[PDB]
Amino acid sequence: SPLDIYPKILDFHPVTMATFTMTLARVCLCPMIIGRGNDQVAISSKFETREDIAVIRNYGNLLLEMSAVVPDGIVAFFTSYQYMESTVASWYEQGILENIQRNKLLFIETQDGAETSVALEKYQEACENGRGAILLSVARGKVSEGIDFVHHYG
Amino acid sequence: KVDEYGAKDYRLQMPLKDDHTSRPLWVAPDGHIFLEAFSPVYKYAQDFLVAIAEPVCRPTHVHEYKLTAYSLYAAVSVGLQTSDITEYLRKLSKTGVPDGIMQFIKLCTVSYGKVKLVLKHNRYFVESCHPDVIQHLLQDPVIRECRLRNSEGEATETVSFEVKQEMIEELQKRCIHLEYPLLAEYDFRNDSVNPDINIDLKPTAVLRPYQEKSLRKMFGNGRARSGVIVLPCGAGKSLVGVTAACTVRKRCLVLGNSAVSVEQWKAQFKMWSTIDDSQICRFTSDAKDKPIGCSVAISTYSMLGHTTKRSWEAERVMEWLKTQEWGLMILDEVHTIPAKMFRRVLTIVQAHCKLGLTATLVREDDKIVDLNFLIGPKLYEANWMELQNNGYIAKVQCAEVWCPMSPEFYREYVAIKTKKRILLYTMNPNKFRACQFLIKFHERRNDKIIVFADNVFALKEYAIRLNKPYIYGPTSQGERMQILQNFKHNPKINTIFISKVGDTSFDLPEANVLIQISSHGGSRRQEAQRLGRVLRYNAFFYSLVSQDTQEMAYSTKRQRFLVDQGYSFKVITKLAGMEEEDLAFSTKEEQQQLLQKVLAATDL
Amino acid sequence: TKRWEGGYERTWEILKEDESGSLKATIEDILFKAKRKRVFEHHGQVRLGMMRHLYVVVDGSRTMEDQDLKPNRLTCTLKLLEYFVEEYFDQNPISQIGIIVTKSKRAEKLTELSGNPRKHITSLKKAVDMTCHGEPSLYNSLSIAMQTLKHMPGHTSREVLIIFSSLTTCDPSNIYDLIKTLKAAKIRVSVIGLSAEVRVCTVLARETGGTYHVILDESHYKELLTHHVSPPPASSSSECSLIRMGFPQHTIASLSDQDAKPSFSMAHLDGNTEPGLTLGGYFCPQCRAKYCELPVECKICGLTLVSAPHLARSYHHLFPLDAFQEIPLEEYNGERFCYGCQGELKDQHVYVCAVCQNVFCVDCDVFVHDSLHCCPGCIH
Ligand SMILES: [Zn+2]
Ligand SMILES: [Zn+2]
Ligand SMILES: [Zn+2]
Repeated sequence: SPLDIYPKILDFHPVTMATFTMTLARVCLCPMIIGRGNDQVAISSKFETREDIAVIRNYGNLLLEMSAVVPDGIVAFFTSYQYMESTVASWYEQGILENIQRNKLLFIETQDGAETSVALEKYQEACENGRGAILLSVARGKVSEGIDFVHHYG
Repeated sequence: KVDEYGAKDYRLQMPLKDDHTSRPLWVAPDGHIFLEAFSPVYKYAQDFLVAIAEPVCRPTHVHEYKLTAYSLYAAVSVGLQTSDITEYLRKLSKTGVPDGIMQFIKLCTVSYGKVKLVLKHNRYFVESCHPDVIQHLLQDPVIRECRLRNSEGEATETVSFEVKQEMIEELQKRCIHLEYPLLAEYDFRNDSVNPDINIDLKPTAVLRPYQEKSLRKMFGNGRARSGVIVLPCGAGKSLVGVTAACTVRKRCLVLGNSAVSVEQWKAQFKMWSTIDDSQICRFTSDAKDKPIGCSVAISTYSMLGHTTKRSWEAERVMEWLKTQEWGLMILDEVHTIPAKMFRRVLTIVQAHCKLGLTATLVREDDKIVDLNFLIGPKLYEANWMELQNNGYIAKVQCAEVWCPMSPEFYREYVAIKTKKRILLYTMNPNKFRACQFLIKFHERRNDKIIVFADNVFALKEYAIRLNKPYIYGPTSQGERMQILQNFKHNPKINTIFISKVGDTSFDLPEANVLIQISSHGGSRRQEAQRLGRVLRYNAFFYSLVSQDTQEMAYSTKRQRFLVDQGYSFKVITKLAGMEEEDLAFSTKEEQQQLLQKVLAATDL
Repeated sequence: TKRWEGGYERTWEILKEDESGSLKATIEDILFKAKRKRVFEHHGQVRLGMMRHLYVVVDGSRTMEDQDLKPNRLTCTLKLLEYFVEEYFDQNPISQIGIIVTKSKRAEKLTELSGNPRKHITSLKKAVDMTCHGEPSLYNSLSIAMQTLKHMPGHTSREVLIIFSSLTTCDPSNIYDLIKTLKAAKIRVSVIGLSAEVRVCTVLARETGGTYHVILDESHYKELLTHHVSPPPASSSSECSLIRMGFPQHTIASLSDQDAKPSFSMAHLDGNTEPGLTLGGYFCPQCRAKYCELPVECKICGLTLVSAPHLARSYHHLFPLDAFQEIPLEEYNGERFCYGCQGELKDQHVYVCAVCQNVFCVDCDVFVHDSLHCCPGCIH
């Protein structure tokens, strides 16, 4: 997206500055940015609010009521493994993660290659049928770029 | 001519009623056409009359059209010639054409192509096939100022001369007074001077047959001429503009009224034209998507005609934009073109074809006549009755239900006259109860409701009383957008209040019920636009007025456009189940308490 | 180029005058052409059919409590299902409908597979006040449907309709094996979802040969149900398929005769209230069992009781009426009175049947081809 930073990050002399946007018969993607939750409190992943209870509750509620509208797989990305585990621990502490569990299966990506592979395989086989599943991972992980979520997956 | 009963009688003028009734048409000596809809040849007669005259009323049975000089200019612009139109008018007359119409038609059609106005190399020229007319108009003092420096004879080939670009409006106004109307024909098929762009609409945006007629009439003999196309907002209007831009295949300029209409036009182009985002640019000082070097540019009024100092980036963009020709300059909401600053916008830019689109051509101050020469003649006028008969336009059941004035309000209404009575009939307790009853009834059946209401001061206590969302109008940009966005896809909330903000072309979602209270004085345009926000008995809209007040006369005088369009306003005097449930202002205590707060304005 | 960028259409060139008044002939021709706007077929689609044992699966999970369709999904679904059952039994004489409700990872057979319309509607009305809990189980519902339809005769078209509101299903075992078994059983499965597209439903519909659709609104829901109403096309000849069914005459009883014999109805005997001991009704041709409603399979001897007019109403498709030969009035050298309406023949065209060579006017020809479906002359 920024065509002015790559030519200066590395010594480069571009002559193109060209971008292309795909078009189809219908809008295939619906990006949207969710700000404050139902409590009118920001859900920003701020460092000073990582341990805040309100933001974790809002994240859990969003993942719950979102899991009941989009079927067969949702791929969620967190900032880091520490934040991801601290969030899922808080969700388990409250009686909220069970509501997400009874809708979709929860699979956690770890650093183990074999464990990650088997988790991905079971997530795929659960999304093949109508059970549906949630794949929680990190943006800066080997699973972010190692797989492609083709249609009907995520 | 005779006034035995006060009626202009022309029985003796047109006796040609040979045999016998098969022609569903009547002519008038001065000028008028009456058409019988209940005839087997109705469609052919409609196709013939639309191409030659503009309608004046289209009820269910007897249509009435009017003959004007501009209508005949448009008719002769198409391949129709004088002999064909005269012989077909005589063919379907059933009474004989009076010898006052043939002469008028001949005079109008003789001087059509004598004088043309052309744009070349950013230079305006006037070309005449017959050299004599140049000397004929040479003696006119106003025309002499157009030439600079005096434009000796511009000896080319056909006699032409240059005219002042900023004074093109004055010569256009004078030419019709000289019975030598100018024409704006752009032969886009063979230019070889313009860098024609690669725009091409996708072959999946099908168009209804009524749009086909307007498009075909725009391009009669392979050339595009300036004109006005009137289509309802619910109907497909932007699609016609996109198709016209694609067919012209030249650099397009789109002008809107609001800063959000440019986004609407950009979305329409992205939906039905297959053009990359690099070429499409919006010039409204909001994102500045490099408007320099663009194929199609979309902007709005009030910025191309700034009378003050302009922004540096905006100044450079305007300087770039005023240095090249434009193909098919598209104007939206053309009805409010004849303004003090909007007219010069036409003269501040140079374009070959000026295509104007609107849904409500009605306007006060009789400035619509100026639009005939500002842009061009009225090309197409959609028949709303037959449009909704096809089912593609919602059959809205128009209603005009009034409420009596409460005694606690009528004494103050008749006591005050210094313009302070506007709030009085606006805040009528009976009208409030009727509006609340309608809102509750239509919410109980899950119908989307849009409530228009001017006088935002009254709208405050009108909306906070029911605890329902309202648009004050200068609230923000984000708040209005999110309110309108959650209005449609939410069963919990399905009713909103609008204060004169919805009186233009916006992206309001589909609604079935419209309730307008205390609208403007006599703006037929405003009511027509509000009716246009509902159609897209599928739907029905109500208008609430107060009896024995100026609102009665206002509503009567502002519905004359829709009755000409064919709509009928049923009068409702009683509401079923008014006392069935509890409504606000049930007792006299709060009704009389309302008097203090409604008289508390005292804006002196 | 573009179609609209060429020459402007002049539709008014059709009318012409040669005698200063010939427009009457033109408008008469237009009026004559206005008629005959139909294809002489009320349906124009499938001209035959086949016996269908259709099973309707209804979700009973918490997602049915959603208010997307007023008042909630369950009520609108049940109302449209009642309408669908009525229309389906109207357009299918010897078809059967079963109803299964999925709830709390289990499937309950709400109504047995039968042809009685009243029983299904009564069960649906009773089910309005059910409790929506748990999650649906497609595996159990499909297993029950397959078990019921496993023993059905091959000539019957076995169809299963699933109305899937929830996006999640709990399967006690693998579902693709069940889909393969259904494919081996030649069972057609169609799914009409409510929220969004689900992969398993699409795969099931594609493999079983059915159609998968997603509801946009209540009108689209009704359109999809109406599309599902129509029977599938049937082969010319499959097997020795027949069925032993009776035609119970509606014999009422009057006290004037000595054979005034009251009898309790078999259907009414199972009700909590006192069964209607009416004078008479429909007596079974085999075991003289009394029934009040038709078509109802006999409880005692197992015979199927059907109404002959219902079966006969579709017989015109088997023998469609041939289109009559259009002949101008001048060229016909015979009587100038219509054989059907006895009216004088003044139209420019006269229609003559190929069999009996009679004369029918435009109105009578349209009436015969659209409603009567039989030539009056051929009857004689
Ligand atoms: Zn029996
Ligand atoms: Zn007849
Ligand atoms: Zn016959």
